[PDB]
Amino acid sequence: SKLGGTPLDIDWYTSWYGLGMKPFEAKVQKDLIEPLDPKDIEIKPDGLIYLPEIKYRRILNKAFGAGGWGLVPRSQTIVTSKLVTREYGLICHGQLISVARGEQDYFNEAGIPTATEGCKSNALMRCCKDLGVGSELWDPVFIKKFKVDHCTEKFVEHVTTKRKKKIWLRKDRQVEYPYK
Amino acid sequence: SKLGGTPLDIDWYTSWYGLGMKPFEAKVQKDLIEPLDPKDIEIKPDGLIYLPEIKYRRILNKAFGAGGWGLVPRSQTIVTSKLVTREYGLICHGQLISVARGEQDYFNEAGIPTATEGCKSNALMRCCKDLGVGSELWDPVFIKKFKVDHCTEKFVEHVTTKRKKKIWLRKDRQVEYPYK
Amino acid sequence: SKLGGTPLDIDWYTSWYGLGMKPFEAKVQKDLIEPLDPKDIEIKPDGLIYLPEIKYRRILNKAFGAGGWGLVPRSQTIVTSKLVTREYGLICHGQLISVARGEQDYFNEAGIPTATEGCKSNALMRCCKDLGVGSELWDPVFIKKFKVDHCTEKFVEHVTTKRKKKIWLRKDRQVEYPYK
Amino acid sequence: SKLGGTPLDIDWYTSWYGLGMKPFEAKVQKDLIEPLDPKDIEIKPDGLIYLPEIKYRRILNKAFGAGGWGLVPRSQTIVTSKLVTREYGLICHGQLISVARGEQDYFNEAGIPTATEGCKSNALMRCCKDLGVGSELWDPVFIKKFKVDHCTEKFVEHVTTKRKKKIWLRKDRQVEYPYK
Amino acid sequence: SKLGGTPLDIDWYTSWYGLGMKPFEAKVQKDLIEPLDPKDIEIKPDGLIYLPEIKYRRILNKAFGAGGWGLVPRSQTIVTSKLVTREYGLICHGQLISVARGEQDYFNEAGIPTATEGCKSNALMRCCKDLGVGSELWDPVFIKKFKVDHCTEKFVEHVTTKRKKKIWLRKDRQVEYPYK
Amino acid sequence: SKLGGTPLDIDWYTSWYGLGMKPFEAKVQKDLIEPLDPKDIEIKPDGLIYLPEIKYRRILNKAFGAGGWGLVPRSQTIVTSKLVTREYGLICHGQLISVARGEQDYFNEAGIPTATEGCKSNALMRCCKDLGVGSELWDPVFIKKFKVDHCTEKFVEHVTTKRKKKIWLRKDRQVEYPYK
Repeated sequence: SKLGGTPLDIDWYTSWYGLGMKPFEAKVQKDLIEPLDPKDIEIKPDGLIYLPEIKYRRILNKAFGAGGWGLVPRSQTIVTSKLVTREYGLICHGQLISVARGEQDYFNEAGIPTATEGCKSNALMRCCKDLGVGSELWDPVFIKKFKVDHCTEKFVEHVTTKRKKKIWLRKDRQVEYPYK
Repeated sequence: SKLGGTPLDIDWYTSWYGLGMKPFEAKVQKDLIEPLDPKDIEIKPDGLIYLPEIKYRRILNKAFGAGGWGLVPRSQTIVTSKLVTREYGLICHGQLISVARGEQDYFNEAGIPTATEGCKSNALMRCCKDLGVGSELWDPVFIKKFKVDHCTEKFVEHVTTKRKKKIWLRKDRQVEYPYK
Repeated sequence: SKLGGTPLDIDWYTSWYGLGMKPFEAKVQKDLIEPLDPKDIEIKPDGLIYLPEIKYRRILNKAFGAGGWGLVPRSQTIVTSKLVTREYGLICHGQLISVARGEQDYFNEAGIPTATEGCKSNALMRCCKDLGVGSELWDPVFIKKFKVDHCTEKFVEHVTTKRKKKIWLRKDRQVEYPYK
Repeated sequence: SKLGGTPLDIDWYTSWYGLGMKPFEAKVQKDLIEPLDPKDIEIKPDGLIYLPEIKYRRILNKAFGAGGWGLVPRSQTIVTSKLVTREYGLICHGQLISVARGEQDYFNEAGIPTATEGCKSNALMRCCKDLGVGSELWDPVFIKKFKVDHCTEKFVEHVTTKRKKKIWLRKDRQVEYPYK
Repeated sequence: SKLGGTPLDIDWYTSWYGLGMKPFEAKVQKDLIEPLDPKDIEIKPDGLIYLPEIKYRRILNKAFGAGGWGLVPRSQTIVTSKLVTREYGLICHGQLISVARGEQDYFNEAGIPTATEGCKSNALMRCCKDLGVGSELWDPVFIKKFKVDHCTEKFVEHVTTKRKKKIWLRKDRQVEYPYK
Repeated sequence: SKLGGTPLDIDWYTSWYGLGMKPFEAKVQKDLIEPLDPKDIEIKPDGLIYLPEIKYRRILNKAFGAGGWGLVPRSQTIVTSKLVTREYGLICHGQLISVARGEQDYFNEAGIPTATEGCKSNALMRCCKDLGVGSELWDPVFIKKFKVDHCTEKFVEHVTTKRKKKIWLRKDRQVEYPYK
């Protein structure tokens, strides 16, 4: 109760069946460790590289196939005063892999469900860390080299309050909202 | 209770049966990842591309067939003061795929049921994200290229209050209500 | 309770049996996706095309047969101060397909039951959206082309208060009540 | 209750099945004791060398394979006023290896879930100590030699409060936040 | 309750299965009694020689193999006002060897979990005393000879309070925190 | 309750299986009665000769082998106000030999677990008395002769309170804490 909020065949809500039971067969493993395409990697303005959730979903569809994987809630959705959090589990081929808790920051009381799926996506991607999907994203050497050959530091002009700020962006990507 | 509102064989309301149990057979998977037709993609005035719900329904009918798929409510309909939200699950071939929560903004107290189906549609489309339906819609590179070869920025005249505003539209699509 | 109103073998009221269990056989699917006849499509004066409920009923009778389909109430009839709403489910071949909520606007306290069947019809048609019945009705490209080759904008004279108004109508259809 | 906080097939939550039952076959053992790459070893500013969690995950994926290993919670997440702690167990090939408790320091009330996965990572790495993953990291002779041939002591200028401080860094690595 | 604190296939928590049932085969016994490397032996400042826990873990991995051994809790973690204690059991090849209680002194209320693994390590090493791992460490003749040919008594200057103190250290090892 | 304290396949906690059932085979018996090395025998300052517990453990490992013997608790740990006591049983080759109660004097409330293993060691050695391990230690003629050819009485100066005391020590062993 440290976080200030209130809830908004196999019982997958609480079951731990198949957790690290047996490894997948060869082509699955080959598709999981497939190197990321550097062209598809995005970077937040604050300077953290990431991968869109649709890329994670496409990788999962290419590896396990549609219907061969899914997400299950594991705990009630706790809505903090400034974020929405929930704990999710990833199931592939009737087998539990990992359970991780996601986050999504919301600034408007109306946009809380818009966050409740954002958090879900975050949970998904973080669970995918167990499978090694986008491992290069968390490699510090990969981050440094990708940050020096594909990302540039540009001094942008914030238009909402007419204040200057220096932010990170891709070489081929322009500046978007809320910035210039 | 953070959101301010009040409720308006297999027990699919709460069951998790088949969630990521087995993948679908080959032609189903081939139809799910079929590339989108660029002619059918629409764009909201605010600058977000999307796909009509009827296209999602047609894709589902082409993939699983009529009667082979459906939506089930998973939680009571919570009606916020400015939107209607509900949590829905997608079931195909007696198998649960995903459960996601939708939104629909309503501006009139009478048009609340008109929202309760809008939210349903939204839930459907968001659940379809697990199957990869319209994955290109969430690809930032696809969004940029489609936004530069098929969408144009036009300075329109709002007629309700006689104020100028610059909005996004398709090249072959005119301006509709509430705008010019 | 956001809406202001008060209630006016298989327990189909609450059961979810057969929801997306198995698809229908070939001729059923062929009849469901049969293209609409453009001659039968009507348009409301406000500019929204639709299909009479009798056409939906005829399509259902041609596809599943008489007695092979029906509607079941799913919730108590809530009567708002300006509309009547109820939630209905569609059952074909002992199988649940979809559950959707309909609307019917009423302007007279006596004509409330006249609305309670209108809403039912609306619910039916909206549920039929899952089967793909009248999918072309929700296709924006179909709406534009049908609105330019079969519908005309005419400046009509309202006779109740002697005021001018410009409304939409079919080329072969005259003006009806409450208009000229 | 000494720590000041409150909770935020095989029942792996409490089961001890397979704990030290049988050893793994030859190639697994060969991959577990594979020497660390000195280029991948990082060092905290305070002077403690460590290995990123993604490296541990990659080693586990190379040894047991994706889906052949996972983590299970063993106790409720206790959130101290300045850190988040939880007890985790490592399961490989349906066999329990070790159960260890992790830590993650948090300085913002919003960033508590950001800690709840950090602690998970820490738990993972500490459990990996049983398998011998990164054993050289805890070898004092390895620490001394790696600290003298690959790490340098540099006098950096803290920019938040304009105070001088001498910290540890890699030869090829620059200074990051919160420092210069 | 003399200590002032409060709790923070085979049921290995309480089972005594295999306790001294049969001896191990020849190569295991040969690896257990393998003489210690004098270069790897460390000495605390107070004058007590010891072996890092990673060395014990490496010896166990070389003898029984990864997954062939593990630790199980045997009693609830009792946290004294100045130390953390817990009782642990060592299991190798599905066989119980010994159960011993460890210690870890903690000086900060936050660093209690940092102690709960220290105690675990201590328990491990003390249990290893049954197998004869590091027997020479407890041999008084070995302690005297190693203390005279490899350890030196040096008069160091404590920097926290500027007080002199004479402490023990290795010939090739410098002085660390909290001392000079 | 005369002592003032409070508790801090085969159920070996209470079972008496194998107690004096059959003798061991020849080489075991030969190794058990092997004469002690006079160089390894130590003497307490008060004038009682003894053998370090590591020597007993080494003898047991040489006789029965690692994993062929162990200790089991037989009663709850009773902690007297000035000592820690517990009753332990020795099991070799799946056979119970003896059950004896040990002691360990403690002078600090924190060092109680440090005593709980000391007592265990004491119990072990006392149980070993049944096997004849270190029988010469309890032989009065052996004690007299070893006390006259290998031990000397020296007048030492206690440094804590600056008081004189005459204590026993080995010829080759110096004076340790708390004495000079």
